[PDB]
Amino acid sequence: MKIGSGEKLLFIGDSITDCGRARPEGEGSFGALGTGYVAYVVGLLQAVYPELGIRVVNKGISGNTVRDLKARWEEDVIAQKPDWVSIMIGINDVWRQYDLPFMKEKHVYLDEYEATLRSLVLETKPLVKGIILMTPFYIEGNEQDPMRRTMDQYGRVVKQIAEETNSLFVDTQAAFNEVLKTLYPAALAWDRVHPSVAGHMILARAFLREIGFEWVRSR
Amino acid sequence: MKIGSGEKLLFIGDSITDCGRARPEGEGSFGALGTGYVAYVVGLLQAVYPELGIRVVNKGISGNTVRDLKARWEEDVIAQKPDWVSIMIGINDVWRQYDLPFMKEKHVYLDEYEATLRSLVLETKPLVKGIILMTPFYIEGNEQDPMRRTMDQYGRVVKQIAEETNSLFVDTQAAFNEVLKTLYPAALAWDRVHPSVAGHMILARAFLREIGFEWVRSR
Amino acid sequence: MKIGSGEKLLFIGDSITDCGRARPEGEGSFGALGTGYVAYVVGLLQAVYPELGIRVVNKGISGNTVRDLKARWEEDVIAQKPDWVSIMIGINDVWRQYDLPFMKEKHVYLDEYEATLRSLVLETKPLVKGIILMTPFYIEGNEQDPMRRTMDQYGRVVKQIAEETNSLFVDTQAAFNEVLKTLYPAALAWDRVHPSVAGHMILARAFLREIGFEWVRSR
Amino acid sequence: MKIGSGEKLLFIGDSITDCGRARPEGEGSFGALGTGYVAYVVGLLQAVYPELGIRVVNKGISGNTVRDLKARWEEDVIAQKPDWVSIMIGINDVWRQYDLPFMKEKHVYLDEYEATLRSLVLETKPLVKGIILMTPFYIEGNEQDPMRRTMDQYGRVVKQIAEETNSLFVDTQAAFNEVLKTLYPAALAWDRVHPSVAGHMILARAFLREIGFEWVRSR
Amino acid sequence: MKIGSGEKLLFIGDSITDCGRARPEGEGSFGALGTGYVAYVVGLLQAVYPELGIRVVNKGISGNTVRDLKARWEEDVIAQKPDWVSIMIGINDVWRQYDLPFMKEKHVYLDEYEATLRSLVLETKPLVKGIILMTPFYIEGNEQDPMRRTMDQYGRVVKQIAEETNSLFVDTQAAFNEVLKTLYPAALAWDRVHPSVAGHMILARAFLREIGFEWVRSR
Amino acid sequence: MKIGSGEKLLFIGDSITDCGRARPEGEGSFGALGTGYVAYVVGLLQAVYPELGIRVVNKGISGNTVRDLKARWEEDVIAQKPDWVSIMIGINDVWRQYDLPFMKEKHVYLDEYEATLRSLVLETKPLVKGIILMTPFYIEGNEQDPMRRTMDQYGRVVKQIAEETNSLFVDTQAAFNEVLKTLYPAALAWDRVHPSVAGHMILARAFLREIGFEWVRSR
Amino acid sequence: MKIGSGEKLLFIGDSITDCGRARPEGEGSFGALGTGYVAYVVGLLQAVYPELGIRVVNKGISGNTVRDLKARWEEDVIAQKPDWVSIMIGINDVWRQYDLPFMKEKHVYLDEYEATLRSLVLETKPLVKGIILMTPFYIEGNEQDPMRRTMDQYGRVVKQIAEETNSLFVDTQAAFNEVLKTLYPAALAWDRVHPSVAGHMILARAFLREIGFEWVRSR
Amino acid sequence: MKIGSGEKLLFIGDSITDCGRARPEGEGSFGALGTGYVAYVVGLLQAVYPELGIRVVNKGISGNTVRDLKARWEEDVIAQKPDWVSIMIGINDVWRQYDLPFMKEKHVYLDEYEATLRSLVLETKPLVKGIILMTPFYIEGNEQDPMRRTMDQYGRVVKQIAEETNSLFVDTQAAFNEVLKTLYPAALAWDRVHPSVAGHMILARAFLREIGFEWVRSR
Ligand SMILES: [Cl-]
Ligand SMILES: [Cl-]
Ligand SMILES: [Cl-]
Ligand SMILES: [Cl-]
Ligand SMILES: [Cl-]
Ligand SMILES: [Cl-]
Ligand SMILES: [Cl-]
Ligand SMILES: [Cl-]
Repeated sequence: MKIGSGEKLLFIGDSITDCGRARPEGEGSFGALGTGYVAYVVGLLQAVYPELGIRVVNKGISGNTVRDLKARWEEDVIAQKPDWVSIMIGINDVWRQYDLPFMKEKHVYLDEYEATLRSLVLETKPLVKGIILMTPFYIEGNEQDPMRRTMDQYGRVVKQIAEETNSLFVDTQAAFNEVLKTLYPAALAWDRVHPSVAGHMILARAFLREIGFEWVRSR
Repeated sequence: MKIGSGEKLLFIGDSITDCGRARPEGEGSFGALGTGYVAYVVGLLQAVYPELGIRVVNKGISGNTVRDLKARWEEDVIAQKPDWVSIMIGINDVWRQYDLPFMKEKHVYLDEYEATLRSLVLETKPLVKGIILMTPFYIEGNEQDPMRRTMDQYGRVVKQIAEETNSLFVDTQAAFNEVLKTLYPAALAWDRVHPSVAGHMILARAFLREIGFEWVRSR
Repeated sequence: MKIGSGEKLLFIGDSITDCGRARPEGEGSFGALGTGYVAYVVGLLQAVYPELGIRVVNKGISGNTVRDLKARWEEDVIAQKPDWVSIMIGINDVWRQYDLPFMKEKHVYLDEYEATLRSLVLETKPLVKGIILMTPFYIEGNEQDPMRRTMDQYGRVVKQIAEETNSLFVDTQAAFNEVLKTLYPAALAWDRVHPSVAGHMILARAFLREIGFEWVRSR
Repeated sequence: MKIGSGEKLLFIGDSITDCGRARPEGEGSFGALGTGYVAYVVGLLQAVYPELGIRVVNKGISGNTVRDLKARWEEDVIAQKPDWVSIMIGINDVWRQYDLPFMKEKHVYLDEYEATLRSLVLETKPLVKGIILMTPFYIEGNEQDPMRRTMDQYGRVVKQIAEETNSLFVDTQAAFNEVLKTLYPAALAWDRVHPSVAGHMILARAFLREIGFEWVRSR
Repeated sequence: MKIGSGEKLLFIGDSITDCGRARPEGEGSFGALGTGYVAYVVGLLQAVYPELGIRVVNKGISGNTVRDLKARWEEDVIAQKPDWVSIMIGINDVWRQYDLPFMKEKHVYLDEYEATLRSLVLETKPLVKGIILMTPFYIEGNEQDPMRRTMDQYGRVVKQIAEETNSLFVDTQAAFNEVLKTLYPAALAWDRVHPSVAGHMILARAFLREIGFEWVRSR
Repeated sequence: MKIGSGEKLLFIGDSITDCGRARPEGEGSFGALGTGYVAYVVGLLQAVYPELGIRVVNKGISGNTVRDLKARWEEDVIAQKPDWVSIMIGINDVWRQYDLPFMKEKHVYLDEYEATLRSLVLETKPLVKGIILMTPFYIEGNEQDPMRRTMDQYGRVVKQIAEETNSLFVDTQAAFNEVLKTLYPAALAWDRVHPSVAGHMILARAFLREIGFEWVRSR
Repeated sequence: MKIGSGEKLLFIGDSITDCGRARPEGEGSFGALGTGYVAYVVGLLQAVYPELGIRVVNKGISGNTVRDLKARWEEDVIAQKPDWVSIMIGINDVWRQYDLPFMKEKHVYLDEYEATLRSLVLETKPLVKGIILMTPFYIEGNEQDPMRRTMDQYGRVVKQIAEETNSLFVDTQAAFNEVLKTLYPAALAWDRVHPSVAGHMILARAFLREIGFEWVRSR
Repeated sequence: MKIGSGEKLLFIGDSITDCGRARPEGEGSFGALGTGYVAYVVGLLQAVYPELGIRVVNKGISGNTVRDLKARWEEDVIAQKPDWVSIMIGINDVWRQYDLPFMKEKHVYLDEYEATLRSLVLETKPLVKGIILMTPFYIEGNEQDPMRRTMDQYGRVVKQIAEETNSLFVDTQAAFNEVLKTLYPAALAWDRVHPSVAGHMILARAFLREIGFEWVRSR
């Protein structure tokens, strides 16, 4: 388990992270963590590592792109003095390109995305114990669907950033891909973005695996 | 204009047809028709053929399959004594196979679909002046997406039944396919089924074209 | 089609334009365009010209007279940098004269109306590709009903402004008049102002015809 | 004062009478009578004839025609054992012919209107001390407006039935016509049917005058 | 009729005047005048004197004493430039003495009341055509009930002010007293302050009589 | 303490007893007992006699008279198999004579009151361990107020029936009368019937005193 | 994995199982399963065994005891034709003995509990492929707390019945006891029964472990 | 009775004091005192000492620790100029240690608690007639339950402060302890903090006894 006793783990991202979390504080009461993968992660950590005494904060905001994250980074991340920061961003940066293809100011293209995300990591890295970069995802098994194809390009950039910055790394797309060998997307998410409890468990598990969670500790 | 003065036109279907229509009556107002294509068709007919004196009823019910239509046909169609019946059914029949793949009782497979729809059309036809068969659709440009592929099969059934029974026929898939040469699905419907006003205009326009509507009457 | 690819079309007016649109932005999501003629226009343009990539904004505000429009013109119109502006105003300027005949500060008489509307056109004209002036209307077939008689005087002023300024022009009254040869007003609007979907389609069609929309493009 | 101590006065009609009255009872309160002319009549009687000891019941139902009155007459009128019955019906009977001109089953044409109203009055008359027949009305000063013209025809029927049956008669059209020499309809009712407090006072005053109310009792 | 054509009549007072009126403006739409005597007065004036074109504003605020009135007089009365001001205040000034006998800062005793009310009249008198002073009331027929006894002392002060300042004068208590020879208070108001429609008609009539309203004009 | 361990105490009455109790059961909770004297009695018994193990049921219904109690007695009292039944009824029986003086069917006059209450007590008495008869009350210090005078007559009936049947008796009028030596009614209840927490403590304390409650148990 | 492809797994119980599940069906969605352990179990199975094709139904009802389960067993369990039935009942059976100690009819004592649960298991067993018996629990680390002590007795009954009937068995008390070595009860559940997401993960994990779930499948 | 005529008694504390009281004023209307022990105290004082004319204010705020009290002391206590101040605080200062054991900034440990509470007393003492210190409590009969054990340490500090400062003193824990010889905590409070009406009566009684209230005055 990478996360140590007494440390503060902060999650940030878009609606997939937000899931109705309490604003502004996003802390403690799970009511306050929202009803998706962040809350599930905290639950499982408490169920299996109750003694670790990890504090968790949810700074997800529905609708955000990486440009939105940069705009609130000082208040929502730096000022919180986390020990660990998890970032999952990109879904909207890409989705807007396809659902509002003519409101271009809503779009964040790949070059801007990469540099902005790198800038967040590099600002934050000296201040924390570690960073976990989760790729964005699209719940769609056809690699050639235009939105899946674009999402994968953003995900590959995330992976590159994580390698270069020695951040931990969660390929959320690869985790969905496995399940999409059996299920059609709609079984997980009508809209291919916002999933059922099962999708949130896919995410929570993928995150927990990357931080060295054991389902039954040998320890 | 295939529909004539004084005739009663009854639309039945699933949520695409329902669109919040007044239950049980589906008639009577400044709003009883709901807020999608049926209302738009009735609006445009009134704007361009005010003298036609058409009565229009909306018997759409969200979530229905053709099995659900059969269960209420006597009360919701036959007992209304319509002159024209428009049917658009199959979206759910198919979609449940994909979004709830293990709840097999919710699925209406092709055999049940063909047999039921065929039987309703045969029974109804000698009781009315005319039938309009609209295909189901899925807002997805890739013909080999599994749900689009199945939906196209169901649409072939509708087409065959309309041909055999001399009904009017609206290929709603073809109408969406034309727009999908330009737009990604999410620009019309995040879930690929319930679209924006634009999608309901696509539907309304495909319906009107089939019944011989003229945008500016040529006389 | 007068409107070009990539251009921004902004609608302003009173409740007939507003129809519950999102405030302040009035953009994109049709939810955001409201539920009347503006949304129908966008829908039909997307259904038939999806490739044009036109951005549409709804700045209608329920209750406004032309005096109200002038008061918000800088923020709601100029600052939006539209390429095309459609104005439909006058209904309230006149209605107040008849429903609150003794709260005279609510009234905008014809001389003030004309000069204010001219002032909006003349301010805006050098900044845009084009202006569309839609007359106000009253859904009442008797030319001698006092409110219809006054409305027609305002409409004639609109027409004069449009001629003088080389703006496009939509005679909404003439469009209702045609339909009122068959329907009594109440069939369209109990209050003779706020109409059913059909009235909104009357308006949307009248607008679309003036901008060279084709229902089936030969192009 | 035609109404005497201890008598029970029952009002029946459509929304003009209903005005949000308590269902099913229409009696019993600080509010059971609704918020329009019936409450005003009861208020003024209590203010000026507190000793009369009148019980007053409001059996108005929004949307009713005389066909609807017939269907509930036994339960809502006869079974209440009233002493005086006031009827004001016909607005909807007529209005549906104009606002829903093609839904012919909602219309109550003159033959059905005369026959039904006549029959209810004849049946009721020997069971009660007295009947007040109020005409329907339409708040429209132009006698050749088609709906005003029809409404005046229906009012002639009421007048004839009251004359023949020796009932009291209130010409509510004439009461509005006097005010309409000064005010445009919209100043009293946008929809020409459901008026302001002022319209309900016009109605209440026309009712009171007919039953011999004195504003300052002359004794 | 004391009130002239085109003039502005403003009502101020406590809840009996407020009756849910629109804040802040209190004007025009009766919805905006509230649902009690002020609205009834306007209704009757419109029903019987529609040509007078009187503008009416309701500045009642629930809970107010005369001390509260003085605190808002500049904004709510002076700045409105009325031609006629009606004041009805005192109920709370007295009621607080009896319902919250130990929260003495809520009480306005008679000496303070008299001088404050005189101060309002004297400030206003040079600015208006006329002032109407309505006494407070208590719906209680026993002159020796402590609250009735106190209310009558306030009412006698009002009468004295009106005489001295040549204001019009409405003895609301005397009007209730007449009706209380027949009805027990509860029939009009459970709480002896807030009455039914009938109480509001008692008030509206009493006011109208003092301004020379005729129920049927001989004129 | 007249009530003994393991006994079931059932309270019945009108709104004074109901106080928002859970329907139909009136038992079972942190709130099923409502928010007035019944809850207070149960609270104080638990605070001071926790070991008594009393089950307490609240069958109060707002608006009831003794005629209403008779209609539900079998289901709400007898079928509950209580050990002790507390009755407080008569407020409405009387009040309707004053607040709705002309709706005579809502009144329960003394003959009907005495006969009904007597009969319920006689029928119930051999089925239970004991009965507590609480008088109705009216929060009004003037014995010659007409409603107070009648209410005192009804209370004499209760007292007589309790004496004759060897029931316990609580004179709730006398309890209020003591406080009314100091407080005007409105300080306890604007409407002289539904009081503050203080009034419900007056009631609870009068009930407890009768059943032999000690505030500090003397043993 | 004890549960096999295509099988239907039905959970029944009290609020711990219910967690806001859809009534009556408890199946069908993105939410019909409620928001606690049953949803989490279904989520994790789908995330890790997507190919298993399990149908899962939630027949939990808040407030139930085993007596309540018996009353609905035929309709809610037997008629659903499940393959696997999971039961978690006893919390209320016990808790009512402590929170409503004098309402003895709400209690289900050990004799009734053992006999009823035994009978449901015996009846169900030959109709299904398998049964999972989960113990009730109380989130309280002190074995001599009276309610914890009783709850442990009830859990011994469940354990004995599962042993005798060859059912699977989940000791939910033991799962909580492990966490309670570190956390005070209130950190998981203020009321010691309805826990946080963490408590529902404790439950879900204890269920999964018993059915042979692997967090990372070893194949 | 320690409290004198005309004096102001102010209560402050956490939710147990707040109980939904009106913010900010917390005065008079009991609605305004909330629905627990503060309101019950006022009720009983009014029922038994109506002539004392005591003014009572409720400044409880749900969630507060003593640190929160100090932060609002000037505005909520000093500025109110009370004659008597009752303080009950400590529950949250302790509870947070056990329900959010890793959000340590929420915790107020005993040393800080003692000094802060002393500081409030010492600031206030010269300004008031008297201070009543109520211990915090935990409804849990096992002295060795960790939270009960801690609460008792805070309570012993309160007692020490009260002795040293000659404040009145209410041992709320001792009052619950007596009742807990019979009832399991859940019968009073599922969460062991927020109790039923009975718990609030335990508190109200304990307070009243310390101020010399007599249930039947000999006086
Ligand atoms: Cl989002
Ligand atoms: Cl659907
Ligand atoms: Cl408008
Ligand atoms: Cl109506
Ligand atoms: Cl008031
Ligand atoms: Cl009641
Ligand atoms: Cl439960
Ligand atoms: Cl609290």
